[PDB]
Amino acid sequence: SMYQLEKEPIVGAETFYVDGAANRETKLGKAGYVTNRGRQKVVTLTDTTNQKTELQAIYLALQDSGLEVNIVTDSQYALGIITQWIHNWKKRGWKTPVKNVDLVNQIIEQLIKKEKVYLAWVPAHKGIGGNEQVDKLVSAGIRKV
Ligand SMILES: CCOC(=O)c1ccc([N+](=O)[O-])s1
Ligand SMILES: [Mn+2]
Ligand SMILES: [Mn+2]
Ligand SMILES: [Zn+2]
Ligand SMILES: [Zn+2]
Repeated sequence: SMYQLEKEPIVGAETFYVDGAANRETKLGKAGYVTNRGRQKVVTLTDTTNQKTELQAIYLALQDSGLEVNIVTDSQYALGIITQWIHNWKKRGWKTPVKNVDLVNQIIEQLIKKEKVYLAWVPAHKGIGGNEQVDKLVSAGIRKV
């Protein structure tokens, strides 16, 4: 394709644990990351959805990272929509998604500027690790954990 994500993590590269949370009643949310080299960022968002905050967190990781990046998301949708866009691009019977088109397009913009990207899904879980840390940061004031 016009790109292909890595099949396994990029050894040596900084890892961004991304997450977003939104509250449906208010459309308020947060998106951000923590990294294994001690970086972290959280942004507040309005007029948003959980899916958009998860994509926004990936966007921030691509914006703030170097040429090779590992990204761990707990959003099956964010992973799928991005992967399908990559694999199905400038190809035959693919039709652009309806929702979140602008944001996914901006993510794709960032992605083609990278040299290597590993994007993996994990389920949300308990513990003290990376997904847990960023979840708590974006959930504060948005949802009870
Ligand atoms: C308040 C939301 O806290 C979160 O970060 C997430 C919860 C569940 C996710 N998942 O199942 O795609 S992310
Ligand atoms: Mn999440
Ligand atoms: Mn989470
Ligand atoms: Zn608003
Ligand atoms: Zn490189």
